[PDB]
Amino acid sequence: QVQLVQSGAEVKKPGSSVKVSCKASGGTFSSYGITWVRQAPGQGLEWMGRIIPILGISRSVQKFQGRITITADKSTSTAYMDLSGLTSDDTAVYYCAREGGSGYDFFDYWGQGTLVTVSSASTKGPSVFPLAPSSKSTSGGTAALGCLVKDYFPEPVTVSWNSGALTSGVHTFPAVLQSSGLYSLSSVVTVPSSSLGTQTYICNVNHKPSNTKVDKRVEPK
Amino acid sequence: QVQLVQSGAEVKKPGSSVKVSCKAYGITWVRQAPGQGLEWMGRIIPILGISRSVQKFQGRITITADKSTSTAYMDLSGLTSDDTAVYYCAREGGSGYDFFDYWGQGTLVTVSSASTKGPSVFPLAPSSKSTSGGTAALGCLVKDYFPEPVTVSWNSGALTSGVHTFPAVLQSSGLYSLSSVVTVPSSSLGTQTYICNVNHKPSNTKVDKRVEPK
Amino acid sequence: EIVLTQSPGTLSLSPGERATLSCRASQSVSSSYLAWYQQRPGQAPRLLIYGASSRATGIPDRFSGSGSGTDFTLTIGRLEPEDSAVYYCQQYGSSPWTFGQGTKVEIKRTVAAPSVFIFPPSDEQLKSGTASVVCLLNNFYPREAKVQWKVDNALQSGNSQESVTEQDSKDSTYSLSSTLTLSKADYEKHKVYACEVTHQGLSSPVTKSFNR
Amino acid sequence: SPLLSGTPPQVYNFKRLVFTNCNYNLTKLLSLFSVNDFTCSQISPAAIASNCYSSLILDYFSYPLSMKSDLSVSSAGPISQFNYKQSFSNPTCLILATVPHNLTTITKPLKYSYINKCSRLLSDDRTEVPQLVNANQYSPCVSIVPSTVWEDGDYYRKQLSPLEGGGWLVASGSTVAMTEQLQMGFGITVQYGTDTNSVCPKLEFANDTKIASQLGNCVEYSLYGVSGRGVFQNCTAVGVR
Repeated sequence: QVQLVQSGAEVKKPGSSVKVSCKASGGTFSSYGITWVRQAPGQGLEWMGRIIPILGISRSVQKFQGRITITADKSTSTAYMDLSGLTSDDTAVYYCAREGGSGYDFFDYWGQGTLVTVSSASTKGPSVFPLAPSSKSTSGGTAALGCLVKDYFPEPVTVSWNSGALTSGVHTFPAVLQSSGLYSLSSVVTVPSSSLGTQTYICNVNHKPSNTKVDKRVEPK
Repeated sequence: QVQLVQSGAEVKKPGSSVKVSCKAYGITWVRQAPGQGLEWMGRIIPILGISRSVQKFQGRITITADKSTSTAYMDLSGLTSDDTAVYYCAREGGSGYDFFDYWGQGTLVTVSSASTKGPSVFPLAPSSKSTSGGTAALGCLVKDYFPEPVTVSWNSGALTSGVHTFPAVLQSSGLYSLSSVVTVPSSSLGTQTYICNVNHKPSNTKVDKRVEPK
Repeated sequence: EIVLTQSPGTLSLSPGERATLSCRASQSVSSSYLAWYQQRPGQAPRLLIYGASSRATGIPDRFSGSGSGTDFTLTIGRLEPEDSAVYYCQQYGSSPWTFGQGTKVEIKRTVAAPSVFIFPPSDEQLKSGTASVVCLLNNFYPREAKVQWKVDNALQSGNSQESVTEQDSKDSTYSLSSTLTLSKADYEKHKVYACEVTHQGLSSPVTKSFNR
Repeated sequence: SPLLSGTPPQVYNFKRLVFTNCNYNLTKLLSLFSVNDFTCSQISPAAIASNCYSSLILDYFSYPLSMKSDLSVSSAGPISQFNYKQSFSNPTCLILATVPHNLTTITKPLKYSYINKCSRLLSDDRTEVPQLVNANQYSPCVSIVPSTVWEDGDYYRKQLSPLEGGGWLVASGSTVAMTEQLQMGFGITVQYGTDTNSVCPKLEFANDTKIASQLGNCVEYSLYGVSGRGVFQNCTAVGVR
């Protein structure tokens, strides 16, 4: 079992050269091919290219020919896909998967994925909005308080409740495009404790383009 | 800082299984006999899942701490009548630092095979002679309650000051009584005289009465 | 298991006087492995000193941890009415960890004259329950206050039950609530119920009057 | 001799002795400690006694006979997972031995102790991730644990520096009753060079194959890299000694 990790989502201008890096933890590469799959938002998956690190053999889909260069360094144990002169329509989340062989072309393991965005606009740092916890709530059964991430142009900002991602009672809502180019998404948590909670300060937010982490205290008003 | 709270005091028959729940490091359980030094019972860490018990309480107490639950539960089985004591849950720093920074409010466990009596509120009977204007002495008395502790508060607990509470004293009868009295700036009735909320954790009976200057 | 000796316990200490608490250990214990816990009356214990070397966070530095190996002394630089509490020394060097026998601390600022209030029972208790008779002795400090019930201006046997509250954290005063239980049926010849208090406060036995 | 000197450490704190270029005698080690249990993986125990390897690795610790089953790579027992791990790829011989009463200068630890569990909290408030010891490495969780665990049940917690990872590391300690005769567990992890084997069984040249007593007899000679067939005769010294 080799865990597969991928580079952070990158926003690129159209016609730029974009490199997506897929790596194996522990720096270990076996005799397994590395393949790239493209999923357009709300669309079916597509096969882009196949690279084997051991032999260095490279193959690409007919639609993406002469624009995609796929390189796998066996010693580095890291596989990189490069797209050159890509169109705006090309924006999609890219996944790296493990090949099994010529008669075994099934992808056993998949990388977390990298979202590539190709718009010539502007990148906006995430703006946190007031938690505004509801004054009226269940008496200890549940309390609703949510820090809101708004006005961020490039997906995806990852906002984790409790500063360490709390699995219990976490709700994340998919970003919906605003009339302005920037779009906003919603994060809310439910806490049994009426006031204070285990930690007064939580709501860690991470944005890959901004590279800024913000944590804010929650106050019952 | 994590606040520590404990389950309401429960009256149990001897040979029962009391599950005292300490709601949200390590959790330590201490038993204090009335008018006696505290005794450490066990050290359970929710994250580790490890369980430790004192030699005297071994094989009779099952202590379970779960990180996912975030609540520590202690179960005592076949406990003797003499075991009745107030139980406190205390946060544990670790084996290197066995000191308890935060202590739970506490749960009183009573183990007598007798009867449980609902609280009875006796007449306030405010003194006919008291200070004319400086203070008026009126108190609602709770009497004939078998199991401790009934909690009585003036102004529904709003008045945390000017209220005198007297510890229950055993009479010849098994049932025991305690006294609550308050001082009011207005000698004649005052703006609000509907008070005396009483809560009995075992009985679950709440009585509220109004004071009248007689 | 280490058995540990403790100071005698209740002591009368004026405010502004240093207080010393002794925690000798019968069996040898680590030079710095002792914890002091202070519990206010009807309140859970709070750690004051950890390791008998440094005060806990949020704890006043007036309490000081001193001594090593066998005897551990807790010294308080200044005494306040809110310093009155039971103090326990716990040794965690040997398992099972053993708590101290504990020492009660009493702070006396001044003698307080008692105020006596007599409560005459209402007719509602006659309908159900026992009417009884109740006497209040507010602010009767120190604890040594004695009340004897008087029935119909005649001597009454001391079968009365009296409860005295612990000193308040700021007030530092003791209040007493003596009660007399009498049969609801037996309320005919007796016309006056009184409690007589003998105390340092007040000129003489302050008796009382019911009539009604 | 370094293994004999001092008191053997706990399984988590096992000391490591590595021999790269010396002749080795298995019998000499066996003579010092009676072997209660002998097991080997990927090679025969008899084969290990007399074969050359590029290098020899020996790990020595005090391990009781009762918990031997728990300390196995195949076993899912906690002692193997949180204390000592032997690499599967190189052939490993595992020996459990009991000190003889006759043997002296072997100090005995108060009681045998092991790390009951080793874990790091990814998130302090509600997230705990178990950490399994990598092969050997002297135990990462060993820093919190003392050389000998103080109590059968112990709680150890420490905080990693933030950035990174700013996550609490927690360990547990468990102890077992000391045996009247000290019991020590030895793990051997030999590896073979493709063309070179520096460590070989004693001895490279046999005592019987010596010039003395072969005088007057035609014999094949291999002295200091000079190989020929010749007859040796004792005579007065001539030339530079």
